[PDB]
Amino acid sequence: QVQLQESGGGLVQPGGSLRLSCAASGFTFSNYKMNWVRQAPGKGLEWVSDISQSGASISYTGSVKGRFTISRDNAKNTLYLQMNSLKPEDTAVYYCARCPAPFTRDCFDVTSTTYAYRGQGTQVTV
Amino acid sequence: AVQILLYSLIFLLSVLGNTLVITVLIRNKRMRTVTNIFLLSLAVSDLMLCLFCMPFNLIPNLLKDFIFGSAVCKTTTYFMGTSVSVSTFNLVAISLERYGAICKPLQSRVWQTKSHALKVIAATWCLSFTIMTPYPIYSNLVPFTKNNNQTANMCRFLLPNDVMQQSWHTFLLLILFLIPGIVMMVAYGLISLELYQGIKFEASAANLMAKKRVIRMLIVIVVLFFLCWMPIFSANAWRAYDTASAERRLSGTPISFILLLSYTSSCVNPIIYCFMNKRFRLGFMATF
Amino acid sequence: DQRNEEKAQREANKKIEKQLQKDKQVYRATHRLLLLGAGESGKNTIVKQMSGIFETKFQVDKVNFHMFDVGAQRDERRKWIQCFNDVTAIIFVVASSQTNRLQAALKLFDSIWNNKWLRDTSVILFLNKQDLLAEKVLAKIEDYFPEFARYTTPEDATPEPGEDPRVTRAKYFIRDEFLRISTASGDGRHYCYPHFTCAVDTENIRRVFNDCRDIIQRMHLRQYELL
Amino acid sequence: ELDQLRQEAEQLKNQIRDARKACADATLSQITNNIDPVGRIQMRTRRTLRGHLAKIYAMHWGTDSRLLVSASQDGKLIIWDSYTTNKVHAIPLRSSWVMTCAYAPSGNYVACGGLDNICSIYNLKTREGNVRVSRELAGHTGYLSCCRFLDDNQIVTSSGDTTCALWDIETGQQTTTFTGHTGDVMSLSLAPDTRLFVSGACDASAKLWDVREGMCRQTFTGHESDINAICFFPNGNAFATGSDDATCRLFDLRADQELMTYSHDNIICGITSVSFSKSGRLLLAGYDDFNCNVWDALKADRAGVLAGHDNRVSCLGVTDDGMAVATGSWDSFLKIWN
Amino acid sequence: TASIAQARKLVEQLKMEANIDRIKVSKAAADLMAYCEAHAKEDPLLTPVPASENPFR
Ligand SMILES: COc1cc(-c2nc(NC(=O)c3cc4cc(C)cc(C)c4n3CC(=O)O)sc2CCC2CCCCC2)c(OC)cc1Cl
Repeated sequence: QVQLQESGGGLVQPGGSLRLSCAASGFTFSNYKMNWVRQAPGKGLEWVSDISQSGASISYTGSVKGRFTISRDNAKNTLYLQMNSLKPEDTAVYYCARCPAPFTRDCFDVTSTTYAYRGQGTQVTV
Repeated sequence: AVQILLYSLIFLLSVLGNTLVITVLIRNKRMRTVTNIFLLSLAVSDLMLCLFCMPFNLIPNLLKDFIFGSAVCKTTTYFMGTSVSVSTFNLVAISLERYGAICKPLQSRVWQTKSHALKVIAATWCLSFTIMTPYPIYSNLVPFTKNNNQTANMCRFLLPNDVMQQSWHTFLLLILFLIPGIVMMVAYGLISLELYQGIKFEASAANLMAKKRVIRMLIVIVVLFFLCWMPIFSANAWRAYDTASAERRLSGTPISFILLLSYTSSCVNPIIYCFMNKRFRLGFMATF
Repeated sequence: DQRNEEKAQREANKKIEKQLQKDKQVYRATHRLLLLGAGESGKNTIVKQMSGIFETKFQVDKVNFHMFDVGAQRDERRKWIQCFNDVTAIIFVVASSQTNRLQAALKLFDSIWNNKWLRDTSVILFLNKQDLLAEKVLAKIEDYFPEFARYTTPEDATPEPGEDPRVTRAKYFIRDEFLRISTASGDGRHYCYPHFTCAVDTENIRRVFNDCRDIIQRMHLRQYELL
Repeated sequence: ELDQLRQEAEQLKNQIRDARKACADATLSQITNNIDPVGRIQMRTRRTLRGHLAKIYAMHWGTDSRLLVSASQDGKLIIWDSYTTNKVHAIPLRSSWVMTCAYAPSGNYVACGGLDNICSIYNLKTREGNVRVSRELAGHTGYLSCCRFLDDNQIVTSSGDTTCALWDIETGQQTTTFTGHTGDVMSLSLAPDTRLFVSGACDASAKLWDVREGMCRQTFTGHESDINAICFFPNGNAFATGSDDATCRLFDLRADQELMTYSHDNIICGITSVSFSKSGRLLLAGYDDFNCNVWDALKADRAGVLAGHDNRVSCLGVTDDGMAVATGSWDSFLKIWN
Repeated sequence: TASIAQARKLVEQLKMEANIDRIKVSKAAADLMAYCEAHAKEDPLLTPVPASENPFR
């Protein structure tokens, strides 16, 4: 059984910061890509950040550039999101989604209703 | 003085080239596209030239000594004539399919099928065997070529008692060289124009480079058709009209060179049309 | 006497093969198009003006096109998308500017493009509802895509005379965000054919025919490539 | 109250993990280890079945152990004589997007379906010589990934709706619906007693389904990703599964544990199909690299390789008498290996 | 707690699976092996069939 467990959420005031992370278990993933997914209250799920298995960042949604950063450590099986100065618009549930297959470039659909639960999740309120 | 070594080399290269194309296109399957129907037919008419033109024509011409029965003389020539007409017509058919496939994509998909390609092949071979029929005229002449009053028994195609020698060679010129020369030239000129307009507009580096390579080969094919076959069609028509002037000049610039250049078309056809093609990695699969 | 059964089987095989050869001739003359796209992208206006799988048939210049429309297995969607790799093209419909629908469309586009089984399939891209973009923009991109603040149109842009420059830069910005994905991979094995449209006419929609002509020509040329 | 239920589920998951660890007094690899190897296994293509214009999505052997039915993208099912290579039937489909097919054990009819969300049953015993649809089964909303026949006019189907169902092909009705998967159900395999069925799904799990009860008896885990194919071990108490994590696993239904894994450092290809030989000693698996491998099911080694497909292997099948292995592919040819 | 509608099914299904009487692997593994040896002689892909007895050869 594959598991991803999120921690580090909570209430922060505008301008403050959080460090969210997931501990991965039940798998070897040094062969897989990782994705941060966010769900605002009243909305569907949106993609936020994408890191390759090599540790190189690939991308961020434009709305978080310069504010959020990601990293991973394949030695401890962990995934991290550093959330710097935050605004009320960043209030959401954060999830650690992962891609469906090893050794690939494609990755979908990490934001779907029934996929995106992987790594479910924690509430961050700004 | 060593031209015989050149003649045996060309023979071996031509035979192996066509033998492998014929073998691969059957042995490996996973092909039999309309394109392969024509390439196989072309490789087959090339062996007929390879295996007849050398031993029963180009070599006897070096020797001025031909040893044969009269039926050998007569049969072999209608064969060689057939092979010239067939390889010419197969090259035209190939150029027309390339035109359709590139200049009219979506529409060639409707008319271009195996039931079409085989009507064309059957018509090409059946027609060639009905226009080379005057070859059962060629016979045994006996000029003196040796030191002990011996004759050569050389064969010659002579149309008796008439101007028909001119009508015949003029006919083959216009309906075997000039017309198919032009049809290939136009079909390829149109493909090159379209690919060219596209490459200039677009300028995927990989695609721009692939288009340049295709255009260069379309040009090479037209040039070699004209370079290999024109000299012989012209040499025959010339003498047909002025025998004394022709024979005087043509032995001065030996006809053996001219005849060998058209012979080599049986060497080159399989290289341009099959061995340099990316897909003829299937040849490896078939023999290795 | 069992030979009588062998004769019967051979005759049955002959009738079957004749029908299959007739069908082969039809199959190769028919083009297959997948209609795929972002939610609320106007998939319906592309098909109107141009239970599982819906099929619309079109004819343009005596060539037959079958397009597979929208519904059924719509959202999951990674296991059925593979059924459509053997198509002439994927027609991907995205509307040009709730959630960040454009970023979602860009991620969906990349998921076609870099999928190992869709690596050889070309995409016809319609950036729809350009009139929606025009009103929203002249009255919105930079809220989701901050890079837009510094974007200018290319010298190769062909704006409609009289069109508001803020809209023309918005249109080309969006187009370029899709193209920068396309230009990153394949090395020319597949192509993207972007167009700007609206639910107004079929002149731009008919470009599917012209794009199919280019897609098929490129495929045919592969048989003539050199070692 | 939701928080209490979440805690109860986690506590129960641990009770199950401990119950399973309690049985871990051996691995198959410590039981089999002194057993002679199968040695090198080689096969050759004996027959090639040509005629499809498009990729093969599914294939199935009949019970007379001579006929094959295959399904492809160009809109047809073809019923083949595996000995003579002749076509017996060719059946046009209403919709070409066919993902699965099945041959009835009685030989009287054929099932198929796909993105149309309909399982269509064709009657082969036709007085006109014309094979016609006798019935259509609809009520599914997702694609049909798999269907298998039962006697007494019943068919078991699975779909992209995450569910499976038992249908009565008399009325076109479902009688039993099986739920509990969260991902698409990719495959079905019927137990030899056809009272238990196993369902594989895109949530990296497999479930053992009690057919008469309409419920899940046991859930198996172990794969990292989606399961694409499942087959039962011939003697009823184990099933082999293949997935997108490029490995195969052997599961023990009595121990409720994976028993063995099959993998190699040079395989990063997904598994599209698995099947067993009659003794259960040779495990066959089709891959994304257009090879099919033969595994020594007790020693987990590679007994041999079946090469010769030019595209993705889409499906394997072994005839009931054990004489031959058929392999379907995306290169449109169906080959029979011996 | 709308989601409790499904959380309840997770708990009930796990509770039922938690009551399975499980068999030790050493024994189950040995039985699996015994099947394979007992029927090895009957399997043509493991023990090849002479051409005269093989419909495909
Ligand atoms: C065009 O199409 C065909 C052509 C010929 C044909 N024609 C020849 N010409 C002379 O040999 C000649 C012409 C000539 C003219 C002048 C002014 C002077 C001299 C010394 C001349 N010679 C030398 C000589 O006669 O000794 S060779 C030949 C064999 C055919 C092979 C074709 C491939 C390449 C090798 C030859 C034919 O086989 C008979 C069948 C066909 Cl269909």
